[PDB]
Amino acid sequence: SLVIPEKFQHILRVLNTNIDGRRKIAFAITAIKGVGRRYAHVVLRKADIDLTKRAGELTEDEVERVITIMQNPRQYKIPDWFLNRQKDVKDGKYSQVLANGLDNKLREDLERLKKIRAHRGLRHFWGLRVRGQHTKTTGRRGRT
Amino acid sequence: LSCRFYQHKFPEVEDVVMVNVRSIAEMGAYVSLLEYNNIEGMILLSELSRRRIRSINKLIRIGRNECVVVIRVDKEKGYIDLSKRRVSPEEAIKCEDKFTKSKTVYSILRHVAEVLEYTKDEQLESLFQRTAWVFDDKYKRPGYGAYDAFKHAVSDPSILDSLDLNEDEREVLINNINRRLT
Amino acid sequence: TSRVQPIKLARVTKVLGRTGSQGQCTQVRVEFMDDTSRSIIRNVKGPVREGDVLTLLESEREARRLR
Amino acid sequence: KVRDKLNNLVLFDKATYDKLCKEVPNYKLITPAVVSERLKIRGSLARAALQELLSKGLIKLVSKHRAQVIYTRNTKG
RNA sequence: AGCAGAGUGGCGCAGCGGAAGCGUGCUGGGCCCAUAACCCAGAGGUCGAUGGAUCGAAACCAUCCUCUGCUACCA
RNA sequence: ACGAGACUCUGGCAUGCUAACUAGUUACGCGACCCCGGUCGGCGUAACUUCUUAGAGGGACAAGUGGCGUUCAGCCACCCGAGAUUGAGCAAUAACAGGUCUGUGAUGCCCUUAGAUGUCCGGGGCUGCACGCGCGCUACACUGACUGGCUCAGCGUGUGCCUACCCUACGCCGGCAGGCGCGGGUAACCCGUUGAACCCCAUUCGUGAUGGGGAUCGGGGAUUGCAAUUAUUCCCCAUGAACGAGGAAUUCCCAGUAAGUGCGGGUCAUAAGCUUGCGUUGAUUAAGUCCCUGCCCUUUGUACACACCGCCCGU
Repeated sequence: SLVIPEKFQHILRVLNTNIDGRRKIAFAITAIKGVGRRYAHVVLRKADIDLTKRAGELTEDEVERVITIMQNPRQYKIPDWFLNRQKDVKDGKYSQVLANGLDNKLREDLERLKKIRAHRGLRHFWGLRVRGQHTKTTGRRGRT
Repeated sequence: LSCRFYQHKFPEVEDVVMVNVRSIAEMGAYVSLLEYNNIEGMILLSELSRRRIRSINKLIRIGRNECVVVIRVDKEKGYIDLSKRRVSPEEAIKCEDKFTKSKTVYSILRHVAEVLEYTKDEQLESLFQRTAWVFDDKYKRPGYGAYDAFKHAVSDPSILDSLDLNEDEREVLINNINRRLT
Repeated sequence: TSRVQPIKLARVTKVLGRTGSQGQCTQVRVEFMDDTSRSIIRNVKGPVREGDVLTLLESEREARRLR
Repeated sequence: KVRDKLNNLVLFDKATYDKLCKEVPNYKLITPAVVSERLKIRGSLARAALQELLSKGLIKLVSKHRAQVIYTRNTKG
């Protein structure tokens, strides 16, 4: 119960990143890049794990259950508007992407914008503010 | 872990001491005595200089060591008063010489205790009492009873073996003293 | 010092003008209860009136002016 | 000027549990903050342990609030 | 041919186990109606280089390089 | 004679006066529920102005008392009393090379006037970025963040002239931003008893640049509009930077005041980090001084008078 159980794992290696077991399970997997605070609640709600438990004392069955839920969102009654990548420009399907995939997709998106030589790609290549805000006063630490 | 330098828990009046300034205040300031286990003292705005001042940060310089003389010590409530205005340059040389030799002795004995792996304030107090405070009280010299002790015991093992502290820890401390003070 | 001065409790009798550079303090004519003959003038800081008792740590000082 | 970086444990081990069971009911003032400061434990663990001893009947409740709870020991006689 | 001094911020210099600073140069701000005085903050360092013991050297050790204080060209 | 004062608006009260189905109160009847009474912003009609609304009047004048003062102008404190200094509006002579020719079919002079400095359309710029400064918004957390429940306002505005563009209850669809049929209000009638926020209660969090903070950046979906790329605005999911109470210096204020907190109006097809008002919670300090920065009166000195930001001597 309140006494620490046997083989309480201190760290986790979910998707090749260190995840501590001291944080809450609704918030320890937030440190996985691509999954935030709101996305972590739905994954742990479709799967039958209570959110009052800690991260390092859950077992491998429910760990791999929520891991396959995170790599396969849509086949577990998760709606299509809950996804960080909807209607992708290459394959055209709704797919939630994770950390290294997120960096790869952002890198190839910026490469595509620079290749097509749009204004957004040119501003991203120059390293300035691209969303269209005033740069006369704010943004002083860009260079020395 | 840190331990105090001398057996006196608070310094006597009219005693020189090397002081690091911690923070400036309105009526005075907050400082820390290095050789008395980092207790909070006070320096006054009127105790800075006899002449007029045009910059308070020109001579205080929080983050820098300063030599001050003790003025009023209250052991009942832990109140320490310091004075930089009465500090003469004649005793200043002896002041950082005593401070450097005391801090090198403290560093050597703290390294020996860290090798011995004892993490307790009472344990450091007991081992440092067995090492330095006993011969300091024997020779009757505050600060001067340690550097000359290690200088005379680097080449003489019989002088260092007079203290009945331990055997293995005593040999480790003797080797650490002979390795540094050569 | 080597002198543990006993504290004196004294009662004001009248309020004089307000001295000081910015008028922060005022002068009072104050008298003691242990000897209700001795009356001294003191510079007191803060909101005072006629009837409040002041705790004097020493009783042998006479009130200086603003400078 | 010592830092002494804090590491407050989340789950009770063998020794902290029975030192709590021998020291916390012998405290005049019992608060989750002060028992977390004394035993170097996390705040939620302190609240859970004091709720457990409240259910066990060794802790007398005084006042209950959303900001803090105040607990006291029982009489020896 | 050789012995010692010195190698630190643009310049001058202090520092020897618990550890990159001072004077001054530059830039910016404040004070004033404005300028000069005055005050504050920041940037700028393989501590000449290499290797080693040391828990850990700008420092302890050995070598090399540079400019002076000196014996001097010595077959 | 002007200025001040006097005057005007508003706030603070009168169980007395005048009247309220576009504002209510109290009795009575009907109706619903609970265990003989209680609740109902459910329904309706016998008095009334206690709430609300707004008109005439009243009330405060240093009036009474005790001290200080030529016992004059006045000051201090106290009793009865809703108040014994509510807040604003208006505001004299003399001038400033103060700002406005970009408010004007107010205007002198000068320039241009058909390849126009008039006018109109299309595109762009007014946002552009090694840097400096000013007014501001959000934070640096546990007097706190998140998640539910409970509960309380006042100023306003609202279908427009050539002028097209209003505020919205109710029902359905969708997580949300939103979309479609139906009705009301030219307004104490409808939105609306304006179920506002801050607060209060109860979980989760536990001193960790952390569930603080939300900058930067990617994808998708709606609305306005002829047109949004240099992202109009909004919504959803990711990304999670600096920031640990701020150096020299400097601004504003003393009573329902500062501060915290939200709501209206102005711009508005789309629209508040700005301004102007409104209400809620609600303090610490002080009844003084001329020290700093300045102001009013008098005396004194002056080689200054576009008036000390003056004048003026020498190498």
